[PDB]
Amino acid sequence: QVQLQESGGGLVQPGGSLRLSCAASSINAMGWYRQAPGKQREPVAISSSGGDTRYAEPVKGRFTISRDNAQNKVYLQMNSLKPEDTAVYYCWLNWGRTSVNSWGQGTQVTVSSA
Amino acid sequence: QVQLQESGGGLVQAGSSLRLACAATGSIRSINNMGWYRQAPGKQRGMVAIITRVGNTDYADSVKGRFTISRDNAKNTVYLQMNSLKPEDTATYYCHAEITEQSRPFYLTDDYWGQGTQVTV
Amino acid sequence: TEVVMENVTAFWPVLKDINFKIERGQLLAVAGSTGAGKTSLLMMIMGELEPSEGKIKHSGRISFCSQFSWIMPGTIKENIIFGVSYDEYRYRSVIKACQLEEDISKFAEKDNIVLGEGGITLSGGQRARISLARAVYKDADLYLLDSPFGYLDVLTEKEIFESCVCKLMANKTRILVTSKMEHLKKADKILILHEGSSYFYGTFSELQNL
Ligand SMILES: Nc1ncnc2c1ncn2[C@@H]1O[C@H](COP(=O)(O)OP(=O)(O)OP(=O)(O)O)[C@@H](O)[C@H]1O
Repeated sequence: QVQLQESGGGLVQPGGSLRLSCAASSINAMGWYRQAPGKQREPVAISSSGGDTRYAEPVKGRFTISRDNAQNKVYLQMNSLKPEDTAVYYCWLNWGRTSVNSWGQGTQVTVSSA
Repeated sequence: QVQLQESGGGLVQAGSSLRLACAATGSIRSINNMGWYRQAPGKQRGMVAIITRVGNTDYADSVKGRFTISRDNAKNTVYLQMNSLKPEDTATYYCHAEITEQSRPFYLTDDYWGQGTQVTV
Repeated sequence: TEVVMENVTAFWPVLKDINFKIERGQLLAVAGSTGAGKTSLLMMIMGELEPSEGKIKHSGRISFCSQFSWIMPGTIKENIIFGVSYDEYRYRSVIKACQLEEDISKFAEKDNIVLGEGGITLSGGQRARISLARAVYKDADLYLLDSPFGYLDVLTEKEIFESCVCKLMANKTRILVTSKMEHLKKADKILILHEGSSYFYGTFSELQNL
């Protein structure tokens, strides 16, 4: 029974920012995935057991992931947004001894000049 | 005065089942992990299945779905229910247990092997 | 010294009066029973759990290997190198050492096989090798391994421990959670706990003298 709640979705101008929020016993890892139209799910950022923050090559030096173990919350600071980042963002959580994969519904983020 | 003892091995035809057993006798404070291994004639030793103290069961791909494992924490005996035997299953089956002697004062285990019971299919 | 601990007591008592001084590249063997405090001692070093009494002073970055193997939705290569720079030779060295070559080769897509939902689920022992691979890859100053061989066969771990903890990471500082006498026989320092309290601390010579 994961129950993942995503927030902070939107439409932004290229060079803009959005913050993403996700809210969820013993958690293995908690991060974000993205699925562009036509493409398959690709990992964006992940936070591990000791706070080891791992990022995607195209997103490195642009986004930040900050977790809250005290509230089971996770935050994606999407800065310097390019239109390539236009996809639906899925919050993920790995939990239990048996490594269960729980996925959020997904928040749409669109980077456009419009 | 710590021995691992095999049972159940021998000669069977293809498509039939077998039940192996392995008991640890002696001064045993606690045993952690137990496992069943096989060494084919000429091949290197390989695991078949392993059982933790709690009873988590990892198996080799070559046996999944057919062979089942079990352990009794009161008798210190690990079993290998070898159903639907293949001629390719023919090897010398050995037994392993991480054993803390009562003699030992710290709760730290030691690797123990069995005699190795021949299984021919 | 890369990691230190003096007069440490923890509450989530879970750890009572912890004392150790590990030098650079030394292997420390944290032993104990189920519930001794080993999985929580590493949380103290990682900063996940803050102490009540005492101080913890460590230098460099930390690489953790969870007791409970966890697979990240993606490829085998992605499970090992995500977020870290792909060094062709650092990668190959970890595969051979963590005994994943055969396991990888037996696949149609090899290290590119997808492990998510609607893909290939890996065994309890393949998950354990991919997780330890993920750890030994990540260039860190301190390596924290929490019962990495818990779901692995004794022949395989023999091959991992000696070619990974004792060869690949031989100049890196390590902390191994293990009961195995065969492993404590190799450590530079040994720490043993029971309900928090450090029942033992020192060389293997001091232990083998009991
Ligand atoms: N995530 C957690 N939150 C709160 N308390 C915890 C947590 N994990 C462990 N504990 C507490 O710590 C105690 C166990 O200590 P710990 O898990 O450090 O032992 P361990 O040495 O890792 O044992 P094992 O061999 O089972 O891994 C438990 O009784 C539990 O109350």
